[PDB]
Amino acid sequence: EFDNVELKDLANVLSFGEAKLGDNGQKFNFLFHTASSNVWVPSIKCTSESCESKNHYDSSKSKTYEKDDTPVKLTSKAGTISGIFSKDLVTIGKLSVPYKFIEMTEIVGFEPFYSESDVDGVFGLGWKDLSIGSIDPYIVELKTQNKIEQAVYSIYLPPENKNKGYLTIGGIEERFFDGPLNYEKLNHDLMWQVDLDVHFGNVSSKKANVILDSATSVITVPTEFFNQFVESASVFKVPFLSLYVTTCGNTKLPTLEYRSPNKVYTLEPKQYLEPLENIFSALCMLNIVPIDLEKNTFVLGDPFMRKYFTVYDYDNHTVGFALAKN
Amino acid sequence: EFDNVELKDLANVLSFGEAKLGDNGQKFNFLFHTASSNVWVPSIKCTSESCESKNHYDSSKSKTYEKDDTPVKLTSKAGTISGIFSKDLVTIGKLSVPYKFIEMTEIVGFEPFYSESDVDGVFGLGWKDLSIGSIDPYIVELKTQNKIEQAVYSIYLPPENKNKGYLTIGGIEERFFDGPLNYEKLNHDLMWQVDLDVHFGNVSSKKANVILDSATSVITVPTEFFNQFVESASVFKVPFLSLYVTTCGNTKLPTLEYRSPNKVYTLEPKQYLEPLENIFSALCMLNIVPIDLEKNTFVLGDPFMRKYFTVYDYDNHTVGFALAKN
Ligand SMILES: Cc1cccc(C)c1OCC(=O)N[C@@H](Cc1ccccc1)[C@H](O)C(=O)N1CSC(C)(C)[C@H]1C(=O)N[C@H]1c2ccccc2C[C@H]1O
Ligand SMILES: Cc1cccc(C)c1OCC(=O)N[C@@H](Cc1ccccc1)[C@H](O)C(=O)N1CSC(C)(C)[C@H]1C(=O)N[C@H]1c2ccccc2C[C@H]1O
Repeated sequence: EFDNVELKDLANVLSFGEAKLGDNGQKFNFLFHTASSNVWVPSIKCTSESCESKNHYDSSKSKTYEKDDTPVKLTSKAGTISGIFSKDLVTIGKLSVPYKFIEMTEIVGFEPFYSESDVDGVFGLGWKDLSIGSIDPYIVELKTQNKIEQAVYSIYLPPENKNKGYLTIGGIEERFFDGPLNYEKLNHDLMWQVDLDVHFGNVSSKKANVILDSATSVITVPTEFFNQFVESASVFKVPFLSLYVTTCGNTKLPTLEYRSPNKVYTLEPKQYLEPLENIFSALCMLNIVPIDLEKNTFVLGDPFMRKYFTVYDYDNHTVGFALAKN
Repeated sequence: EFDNVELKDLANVLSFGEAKLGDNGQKFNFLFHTASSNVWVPSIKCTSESCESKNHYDSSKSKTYEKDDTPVKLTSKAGTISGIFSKDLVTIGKLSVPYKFIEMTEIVGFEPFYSESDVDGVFGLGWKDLSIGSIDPYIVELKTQNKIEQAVYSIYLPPENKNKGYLTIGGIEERFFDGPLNYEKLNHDLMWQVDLDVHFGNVSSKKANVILDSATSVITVPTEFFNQFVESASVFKVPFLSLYVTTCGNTKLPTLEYRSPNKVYTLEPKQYLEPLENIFSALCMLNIVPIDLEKNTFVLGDPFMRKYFTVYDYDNHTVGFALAKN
């Protein structure tokens, strides 16, 4: 069949899994991130309080380590992180190829996400042009090395939450989905991003840049677009910190439509609302958030990926969509 | 009368206010923090993305600047921040005295709190032994310079939320409170901290170290203590991110008792629960959080300070409590 990796759930984002580095197979907990293109791991030299309880990579204990040592210093407001490049075996299931990754020397910030969960680093699965160092993506490298037949991968997330998810490499596994598998052309080879027309209420946006992101637990929508949606949709702002809140059985809330020239992709209130209560419960949390990334940009996260099984095809520069089984 | 400063509300913590540095009176938004003992401000040399939209301090533009230049580098997992000491005029209302503060050269992390709100830095109002540099507290310096009669200050927070609060320096303003003003001995001259016996349900902790902290929007309780409290109190854990949730009219939840050898300080469910709904609302958010600071340590934040007007007396090493008016 095809190679798997169980996706474990953490802060309501379902895309953490295990991969292994080195000839001695050091394990690491990773965020598999379709919206970035490098793999990051804590080095043994990392003297940051944050690295202290994570897994480290020791180049001196793997026979297949190749020195690189190009420095890197990624810095946002959120935190700073710096280290060096190394080449070694990177392994998922039966799949192994020398890959260049970043040994993290110093990491500050990204709290509390980082130190509190048990993720060690992130494993990007985006496009070459989005990487530091301009490095062919792992799956693409797997293909070049005649280890898999197609540079393709899929993410399955269970319609019924509680369960585990799967990242599959090198083929489409028929068991995960129902009906036909629709493809859409990428508008850029950066992130996995596609042109769609998006209608919410009577509020709509044509030729929107919509991005598939596993690291997101939520549905993203431009600020202007979100305000129109909520205004006269009987959704209520309240909080200490955002939300927002509505009735679970609210027959006012619309279906979310993402239309391509072939197929329309829909999200029912049932799939973008979250139960707040255990005693009750008529009361629900709206999984749609106002976020401005880039002129006209929507993010599809877990809520969407939990309905739709998604196929990421490096060979054809397309994204596949199907209704998820189980 | 006595010198004021309006407390502005930000992320449901009500203790942001304005003070001025230099002879040219450069304004800054400050977190007035009773649990720390330095004043921090963004320098003009700060090249961090985070400083970009804050107010800066320019020593070259104030006639009363005195060079110091002792370096500082405070570093947690949360973020890193580094700068140098300067002496200049620090002004709140009619009150002005040369004070040593920290010009921040570099600041990474503390996201998203910092860059998203409009606070520039923090103005500590704790005890000497808690500072970097071992520097007499601002109000204590104000006294030494014969600018105020007692090194004392008070924090008033409106019972009814929406309104503004006040930090008052050098006297007790009778209008803010009702009834008698009770004093408690500090157990240490570090933070404003006091020995009390704390009873929640039948769950209780004797000779607890309880800390007054304005920067906290919440009531803090040791983990073991919190678990006992919630177990069989019909409070429910649910979330993406904590909470917890209960009925607003829940006649099970106990009164919170903080007893000293003279006076018992109480918190009713009404004062430690927060409405989640606007349509409805029977449904409430519990403002008490499990946090382990130090063996037997409780934090009293806004929910408590909104009932009790609090006096901070440097001269007598005491904390005053009274039922807040208005
Ligand atoms: C943390 C880290 C460790 C090792 C190595 C790297 C590169 C790391 O990333 C630092 C960084 O610059 N991350 C970028 C994303 C990025 C990574 C790599 C290259 C380019 C960009 C961004 O600032 C960021 O944190 N984002 C962007 S969107 C997002 C809200 C999903 C979030 C995220 O990653 N995670 C979210 C999440 C996921 C699960 C649970 C909770 C949360 C909260 C939130 O933080
Ligand atoms: C932020 C900053 C800017 C400039 C300069 C300085 C010194 C700054 O302080 C960073 C720091 O080391 N803060 C220390 C306190 C401190 C300050 C100075 C010297 C020594 C210790 C502490 O660990 C801390 O962040 N705490 C203690 S408990 C807490 C969770 C309330 C939190 C806090 O402050 N704020 C919370 C809050 C409040 C409102 C809204 C959101 C949030 C999230 C959370 O961060």
